[PDB]
Amino acid sequence: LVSRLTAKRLQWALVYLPMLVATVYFLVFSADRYVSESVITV
Amino acid sequence: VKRSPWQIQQAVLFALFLRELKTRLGGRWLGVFWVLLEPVAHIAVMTTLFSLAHRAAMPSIEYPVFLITGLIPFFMFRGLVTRLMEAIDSNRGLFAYRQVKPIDTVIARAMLEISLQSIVYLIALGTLGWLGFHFLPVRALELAGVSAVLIMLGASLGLFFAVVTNEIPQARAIVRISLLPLYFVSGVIFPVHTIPPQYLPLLQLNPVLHLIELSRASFFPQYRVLQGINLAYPAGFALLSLFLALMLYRLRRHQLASV
Amino acid sequence: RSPWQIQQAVLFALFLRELKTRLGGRWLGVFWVLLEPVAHIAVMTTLFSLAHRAAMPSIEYPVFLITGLIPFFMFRGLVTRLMEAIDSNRGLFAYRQVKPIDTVIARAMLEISLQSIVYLIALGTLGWLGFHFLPVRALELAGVSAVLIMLGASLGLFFAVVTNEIPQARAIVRISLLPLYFVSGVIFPVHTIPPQYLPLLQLNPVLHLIELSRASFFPQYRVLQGINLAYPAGFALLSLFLALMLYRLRRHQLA
Amino acid sequence: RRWYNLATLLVVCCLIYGVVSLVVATIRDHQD
Amino acid sequence: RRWYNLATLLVVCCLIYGVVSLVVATIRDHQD
Amino acid sequence: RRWYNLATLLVVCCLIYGVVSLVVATIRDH
Amino acid sequence: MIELRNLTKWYPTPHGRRYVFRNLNFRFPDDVSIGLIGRNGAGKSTLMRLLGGIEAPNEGEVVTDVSISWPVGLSGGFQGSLTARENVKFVCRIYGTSHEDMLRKVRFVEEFAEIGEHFDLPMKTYSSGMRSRVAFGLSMAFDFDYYLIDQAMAVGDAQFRAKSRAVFDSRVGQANMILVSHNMNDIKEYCDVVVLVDQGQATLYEDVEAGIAAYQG
Amino acid sequence: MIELRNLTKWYPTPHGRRYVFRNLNFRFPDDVSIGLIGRNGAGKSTLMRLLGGIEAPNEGEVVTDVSISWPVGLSGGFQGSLTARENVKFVCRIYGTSHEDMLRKVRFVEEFAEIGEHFDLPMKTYSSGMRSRVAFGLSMAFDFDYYLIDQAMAVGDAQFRAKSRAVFDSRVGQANMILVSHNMNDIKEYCDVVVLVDQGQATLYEDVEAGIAAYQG
Ligand SMILES: Nc1ncnc2c1ncn2[C@@H]1O[C@H](COP(=O)(O)OP(=O)(O)OP(=O)(O)O)[C@@H](O)[C@H]1O
Ligand SMILES: Nc1ncnc2c1ncn2[C@@H]1O[C@H](COP(=O)(O)OP(=O)(O)OP(=O)(O)O)[C@@H](O)[C@H]1O
Ligand SMILES: [Mg+2]
Ligand SMILES: [Mg+2]
Repeated sequence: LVSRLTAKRLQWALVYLPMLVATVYFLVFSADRYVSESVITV
Repeated sequence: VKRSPWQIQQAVLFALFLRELKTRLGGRWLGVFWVLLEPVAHIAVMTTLFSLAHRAAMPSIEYPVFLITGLIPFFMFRGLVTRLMEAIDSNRGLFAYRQVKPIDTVIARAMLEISLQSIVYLIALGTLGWLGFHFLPVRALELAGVSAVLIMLGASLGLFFAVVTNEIPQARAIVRISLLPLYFVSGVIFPVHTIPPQYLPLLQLNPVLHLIELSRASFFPQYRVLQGINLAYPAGFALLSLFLALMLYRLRRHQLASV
Repeated sequence: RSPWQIQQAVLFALFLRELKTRLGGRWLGVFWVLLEPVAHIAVMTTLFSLAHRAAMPSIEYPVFLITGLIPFFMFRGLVTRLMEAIDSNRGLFAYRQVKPIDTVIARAMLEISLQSIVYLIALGTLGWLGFHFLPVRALELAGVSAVLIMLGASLGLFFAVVTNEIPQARAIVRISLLPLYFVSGVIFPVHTIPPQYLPLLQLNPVLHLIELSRASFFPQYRVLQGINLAYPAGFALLSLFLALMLYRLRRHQLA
Repeated sequence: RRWYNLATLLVVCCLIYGVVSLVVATIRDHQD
Repeated sequence: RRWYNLATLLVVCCLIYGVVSLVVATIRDHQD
Repeated sequence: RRWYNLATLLVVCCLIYGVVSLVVATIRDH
Repeated sequence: MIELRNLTKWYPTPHGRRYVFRNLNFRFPDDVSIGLIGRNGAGKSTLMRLLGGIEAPNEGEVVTDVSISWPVGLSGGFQGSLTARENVKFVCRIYGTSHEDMLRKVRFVEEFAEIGEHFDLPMKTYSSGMRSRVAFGLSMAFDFDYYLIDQAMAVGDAQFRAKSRAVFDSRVGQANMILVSHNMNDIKEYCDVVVLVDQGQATLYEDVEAGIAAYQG
Repeated sequence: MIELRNLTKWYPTPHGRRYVFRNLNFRFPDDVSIGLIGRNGAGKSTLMRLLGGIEAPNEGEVVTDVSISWPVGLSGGFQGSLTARENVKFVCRIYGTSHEDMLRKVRFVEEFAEIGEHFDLPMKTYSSGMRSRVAFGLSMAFDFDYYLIDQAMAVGDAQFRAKSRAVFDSRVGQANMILVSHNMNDIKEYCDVVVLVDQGQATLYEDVEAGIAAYQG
């Protein structure tokens, strides 16, 4: 409950786990997208 | 039995809410009508002196709806700042019962006034709908998110000002009048599409302008948004301000209970 | 002793007490009030300098702004400081010789002296930079300034008396000082205002007083139609009479 | 943009955790 | 303008004398 | 312009030190 | 000598105007110290406010030809955020005292109020006892004939009470004493007669004990 | 059971920090009513504030395994622009009480203070001694074990003293008193032990007379 969220649970559920999953996705899974640019007018 | 601190906090918050309810909208309910007819008093003169100007600036958007979509959020922000500031000094004598912490006064003030402003927003939307104007937002979820971000930003700024200025009584006026220029630089009165471009970047430093533009963009269809206006900047501003205000209250927590 | 001597001594003591709080413990306020007008002028040199030159090229912003800023600042200071009186000396009303009118009078002398010093310093430093600083018609400028002084002191006394029952209505009055700075023509010349908007603004006596002061200061400064001294003079006289009579009415409620 | 996104997310997570911790500490202190 | 300038100088001198008298009184009272 | 960048670096370092000192005092007083 | 002339006092309330005094005629005896006693919420502070010129009666007057001190009490008469020294200086300047006499009065107040560094601090950061000491010294530093002590001595130590008794005995030949208090020993040891106010009327007891018994019962 | 463990309390003066209380390891007695005698400029009021949990010690801890009432004091403790009725509702709402006992507490507070229509008037209209009756009634309405009394009953009539004594006797055998006042007969009739503060140090006398004599000289 309210008087159960120790510093270990707060750090793990708000800092550690999201960073771990996001960095795993970014470094391992995410595919890179090249961008080609042009500048025109009529 | 032990009365766990959440119960004590909620009881103190309810008691403070009931206490400042009398002081906010008058002792005889003479202030509720004032805050009811204040927005219509604003829009009457605003359209009276700017109807043709807004018609030439942009069609397809009625001026009363454009003014309503920017007034009440700004009323929320301004009143949040003011009441959050005055809450700590309003109940100096009440800090004598071991449970009325200074943060509880500002929390109760915010929880009362956001409810009051939501009520008057609902009444204003109903009135606009009764006159045949457009009143239903196209994307209400994003509008609610922007409104929540603005509300929490205003509460954060009010708490920071309350914890800082408390030692300097004459500083309140310095930020009591500073809200009035924000009423003319946030784009609430007039659309920002007519502003000169060279003043655009410096004017974009105001997060309230970004929040107002984002809220308006979620209310009407095909509403264009200025380049460089985003939600990430107000979100970061508000989050950093809330963190800093909470830390500053934590540092000077005992000083505020000097009575 | 004679009542006049008692009043003079009370006013002197109140002035001595008020100077320390108005200025500061280390007199840091002189580092602010002297910096008070400059901070306003500089930004307007970066905003409408070219716009003003297009509007009127005969005069210059560094002098046009000063000729209307410090008088307005002094009127605003009179109104604000006289409105905050009585309460700030509420504990001092315990000696039978300190009356509520004496506090506002002493604050009036303090504000007038401070703003006159600021005016003298500003004119000196404007003449130091080579700008036009000597007034053309000094006597007319002094008369218009005295009329503005009387109007400001009257409004301050009236608001101090009338806000005793309702303190909150005091605060909005301070807020109400902000729009006047934008509508009195201090920042920008009022000749650029569209004609259908001027008659509503003619009801503001501060605009008339500022226009007349600028006319008396600069050589060949034109005055718009409907601008006169009789209307501000009558407004100031009527307001002063009403404020004094209302203070006479509530003479004992404040104490 | 991997590393900039990771750094921004790290700052945001740290700020959120600090805010939550301060809020719960403020709540907890109410005793008799 | 002889009389005009004389009147202007009169007003300026009276104002300056009043302000300097106030300053002198404050200094003398503060200096003990 | 090395001497111009020196002042900016000094300002940045001073601000970082102030923020770090404030947060470490916050942690210490916890 | 101080005489009342059918004076009535009232305050603005939503339910009406409560009459603290209604057509009061009284004559304070001369050459004696007057004990002004009464039940809670019954005069004794509006009376001393009118005696000291704090406020004027709505319909009536107080006639005197004797200098009366300001009503020193448990609160008021001083400005917060102001050093006690400069408060005494302001009070001395109000009466138009010379610089040397003003310095002498400041020194007398400082030596009477046995306060150290706190004498050079704002009056808001004062305990009740030291504020009472400063107020009593300031009141005793002026040459009056009647002193209006509004139970400001209830928060004083034995040292303060002894010093007050000594400083009053130093000038007991000419000055007098109008004191309101709910403690009884000080009233017996200072006052010579008793003035009891009950509802809107004052009554004089030439015997102290008779008035004390009437007020107690 | 109330104990003190290395308290240190100071204030942010312009001239350094004025340490009102240095390191204190005092242990209070048990099952007795304590009289805090002290003197002017001592830390009696600060001690009663700390004991009531009003402000935290700067560098100490006040361990208390018992319920201690808030300091009644002589100034403050009440909300401005409010009647005593709504103040009592606020106080009983802080403690989380049911409506029936809330109304019973309001009735008890109203009947303890011999106040008429003024009970439904703002605290400014109250006399300086009527708010003391209101505060004493509110403090005695609730159930505690150590009532902190700070010179509150110094501005009450003999009827007020009789009422306070009668109600405390009605609460005898279940609660205790910590009373600080400069009226020595009150301490003699109300307290069983004496705690004297001196230069920031608290010393205990098991006899009233010894501590009182140390107080006089
Ligand atoms: N708010 C404050 N800020 C700073 N210093 C204070 C403050 N209040 C009190 N003090 C200082 O601490 C001291 C503590 O005095 P306190 O108010 O406890 O009264 P006391 O000496 O115990 O009793 P009495 O009412 O008999 O004078 C004061 O004398 C003053 O020097
Ligand atoms: N400002 C005021 N507004 C309204 N009523 C007031 C005001 N001041 C005093 N009263 C009322 O006037 C009456 C006279 O009481 P007063 O204020 O003179 O105190 P008192 O009798 O000296 O008090 P105590 O003996 O308890 O110290 C009381 O009923 C009081 O409530
Ligand atoms: Mg009284
Ligand atoms: Mg005390």
